[PDB]
Amino acid sequence: STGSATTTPIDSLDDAYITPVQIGTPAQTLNLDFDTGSSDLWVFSSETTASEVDGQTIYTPSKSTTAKLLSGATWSISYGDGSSSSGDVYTDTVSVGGLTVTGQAVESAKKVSSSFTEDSTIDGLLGLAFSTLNTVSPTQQKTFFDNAKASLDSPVFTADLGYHAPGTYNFGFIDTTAYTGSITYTAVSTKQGFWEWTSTGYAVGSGTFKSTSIDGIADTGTTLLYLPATVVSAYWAQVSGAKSSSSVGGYVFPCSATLPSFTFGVGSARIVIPGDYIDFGPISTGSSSCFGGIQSSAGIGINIFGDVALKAAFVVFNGATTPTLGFASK
Ligand SMILES: CCOc1cccc(C(=N)N)c1
Ligand SMILES: CCOc1cccc(C(=N)N)c1
Repeated sequence: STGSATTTPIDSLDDAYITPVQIGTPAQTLNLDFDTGSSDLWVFSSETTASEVDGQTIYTPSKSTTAKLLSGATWSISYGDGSSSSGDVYTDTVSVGGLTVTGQAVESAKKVSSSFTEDSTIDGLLGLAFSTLNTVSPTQQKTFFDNAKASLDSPVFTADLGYHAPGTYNFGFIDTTAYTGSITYTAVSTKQGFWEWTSTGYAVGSGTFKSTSIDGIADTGTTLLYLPATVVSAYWAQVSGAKSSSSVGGYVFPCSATLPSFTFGVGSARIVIPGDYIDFGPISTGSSSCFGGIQSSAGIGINIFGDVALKAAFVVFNGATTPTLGFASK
């Protein structure tokens, strides 16, 4: 089997991407935030505290003839930006882009934190990291990909995120028309539960490539590119007037600037992030200070290749017995 679904930016800055997901019978379609950095599929629901729902589409398990309470199971997750959610668990039929999993754990939110409530465009998260990170207790549950894997034509999914445009998540096949050149594959460590890999270095604009190992995660659920402070300082030094602002929480730059590209290495291959992908717009409405898309990881503890990096590539998440990642230009 295969599946293919379009993923769409939630706003004009590509702050996140939403993908329609069918849950239950008859289907209830919710727009979920596919996260390769977490491993829970959770949704706003008829169980969510009413004051914490503001415009999201909810899953109502009582209206699904295939829903079953997973008795005794609870879940609770944090996103590292201060947000979190928790609740109980059902199993139900879940389909993405024509690919159907029966008995998928659907984690129903009883509580969500404010930044969830405040974003009406995100109806929940669909985790695509390794199932060892799933938070369901006392019986850990498998991700949608883990449940689908054995049925797929090939045990892979691909992320093809658009810059200020829709893109595609495919399951079970590699669309050879969706990228240019060849795909370069690189080793993955699953020891922390992430799609963790080592970039071979970077360049800023037309500058020389610096060969240096940068361990990090391929994370569709993170908006920005978080890299070591040395690398980030080297990038922003090429933007007149850019500075790290403690009050804003990262590097900002004059909105009048033209940003240089940023290249990262995948083995001997190179992925080029155009400068425009690094512009996250005014820090507040009407400001002439703009927020940068490359930020220091110093306060996190791992480097994260978030959407800023991934949207510059066609990315293969190869879930074979020994997982690997592939990157191609597009
Ligand atoms: C406490 C949450 O910490 C992280 C770290 C890295 C990735 C993610 C994620 N969900 N994409 C979350
Ligand atoms: C790692 C993904 O972290 C997310 C994703 C989507 C939304 C939010 C939020 N704060 N409302 C956080």
